[PDB]
Amino acid sequence: DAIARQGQSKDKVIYSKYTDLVPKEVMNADDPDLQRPDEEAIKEITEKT
Amino acid sequence: TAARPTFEPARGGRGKGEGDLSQLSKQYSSRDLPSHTKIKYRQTTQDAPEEVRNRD
Amino acid sequence: KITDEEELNDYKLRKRKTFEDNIRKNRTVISNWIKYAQWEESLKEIQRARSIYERALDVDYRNITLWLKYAEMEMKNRQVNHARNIWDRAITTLPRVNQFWYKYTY
Amino acid sequence: YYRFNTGPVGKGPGCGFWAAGWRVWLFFMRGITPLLERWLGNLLARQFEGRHSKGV
Amino acid sequence: VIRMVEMQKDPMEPPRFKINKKIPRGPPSPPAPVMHSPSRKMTVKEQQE
Amino acid sequence: QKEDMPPEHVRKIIRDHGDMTNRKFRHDKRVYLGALKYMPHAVLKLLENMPMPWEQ
Amino acid sequence: SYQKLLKYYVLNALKHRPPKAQKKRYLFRSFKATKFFQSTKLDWVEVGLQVCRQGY
Ligand SMILES: O=P(O)(O)O[C@H]1[C@H](OP(=O)(O)O)[C@@H](OP(=O)(O)O)[C@H](OP(=O)(O)O)[C@@H](OP(=O)(O)O)[C@H]1OP(=O)(O)O
Repeated sequence: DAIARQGQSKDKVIYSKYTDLVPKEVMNADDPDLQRPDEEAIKEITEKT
Repeated sequence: TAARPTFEPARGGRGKGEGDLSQLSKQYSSRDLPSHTKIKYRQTTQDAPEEVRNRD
Repeated sequence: KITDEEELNDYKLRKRKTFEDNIRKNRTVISNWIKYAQWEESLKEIQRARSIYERALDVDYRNITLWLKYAEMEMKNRQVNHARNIWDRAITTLPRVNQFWYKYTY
Repeated sequence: YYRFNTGPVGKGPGCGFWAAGWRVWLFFMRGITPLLERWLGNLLARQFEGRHSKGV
Repeated sequence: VIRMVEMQKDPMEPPRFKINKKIPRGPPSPPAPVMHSPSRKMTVKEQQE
Repeated sequence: QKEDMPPEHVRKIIRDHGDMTNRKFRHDKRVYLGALKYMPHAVLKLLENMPMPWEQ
Repeated sequence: SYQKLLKYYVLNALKHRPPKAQKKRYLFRSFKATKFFQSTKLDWVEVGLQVCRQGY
């Protein structure tokens, strides 16, 4: 990965491996993993922005 | 030659508002004057988002 | 017939001006870059050509023959180590191009 | 003039009542001040900053 | 310890320096890996059609 | 408060900067063109106070 | 002439939008707060000759 992130920083999310092309599972139902962050956190991001 | 198509357009990002506001130019047009300096918002009878939320 | 390196540098000035002007108008059109880099490698000024191929990869990094010509210049001119770096960067950025892997393992 | 040249006074020059024309050409200046300040400002800004070719 | 006063600007003074100077576009940020699929095999027949 | 200055001060400044051809005043050439954008406002304030034919 | 002056007065009285209360700007109080403007008291003819030479 270090020859992929030459001019980038250490926080930049680049994708460089085969395991980024593999499909995730069906992720059954209304799961707390895939949730929009929080209403008050969204309002805080809105205020800062 | 002189008469030719394009095959590549111009890329934005190198002029008058693009990177440092052309390094802060003191040039401004007549269309860049203050005009309509107040956003109108939807009122209670118009379609305000509180009125649109409870509706079926 | 050209004598001592004043006139050789005048020749090089004319040719570099011609190629840089073709690069200015076309901008893309990858062959222009390849001709100019081949001309630079023919005169063993290969640091110029390193610059030209790096500029051409800045223009279009997904063009696979451009990576191939840059790496075959660095292989051909006995720069094993530059070419080896280029192949590593090539297989990193364009990993589904099998050309790159075959030529690097070869 | 019709009010001025009424009786014994004839149609000679002799009439300085410049208050009216003075007001008219100062009320003109009242509105030509921002227009000319913008125009002269962009004039000077193009002379001292330079012209932006394909900036706008 | 340093006391900073900001230099007082002349109201009647035009812009100082030439800003219209124009230079070509610099290099873009380092290329991202392309992450495509294996690539469908192409036939002579469809290549000619 | 900023107070009044002697009236001979602006008189000698205007008189020494004659037509701006001396090499000694070559740093103020830039400021006079800068002041060009405020000439219409100075014209307005000038003619606004014209002195009224009963005044000497 | 009387008809046309009546027309100008009626077009004044019609399109009278009310003063539109803004924030006051005071340009000349901002110039003389700086270190580049002084203040004096001059005859109007001397200032007019100054303004004409300055515009020239
Ligand atoms: O030639 P007339 O139709 O008789 O009008 C003239 C004309 O005024 P108008 O422009 O209103 O026609 C004169 O001005 P100009 O011709 O120079 O524009 C004016 O004298 P001024 O030049 O001083 O304005 C003169 O006024 P007077 O004759 O009172 O000197 C006035 O004639 P009437 O006064 O008879 O209209």
